[PDB]
Amino acid sequence: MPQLNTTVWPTMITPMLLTLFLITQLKMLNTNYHLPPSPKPMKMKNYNKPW
Amino acid sequence: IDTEKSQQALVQKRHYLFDVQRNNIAMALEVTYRERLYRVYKEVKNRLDYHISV
Repeated sequence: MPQLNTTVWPTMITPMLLTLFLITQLKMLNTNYHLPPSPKPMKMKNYNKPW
Repeated sequence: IDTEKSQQALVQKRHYLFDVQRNNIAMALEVTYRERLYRVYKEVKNRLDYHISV
């Protein structure tokens, strides 16, 4: 198995650490789902007059 | 906006309550005055025609 040549492990670990904990997460953090527009046509409490 | 405008129209028409108070007071006192007129008129004619009848 080449998976066990434990002199090439750092060069496989560290760029994964980057691309999984930094770059992909930044790529997500720029993906935002705005809440749907809820145009409530009913927002009117002014009052009656003093009478 | 249209609700505000309708409220404005109502509060424009507001003054009828007060002028109705006015009308009722005026009519009441006029009625009382003419009732006094007829009271005294009727009763003095009643005395007069009592004398006539007897």
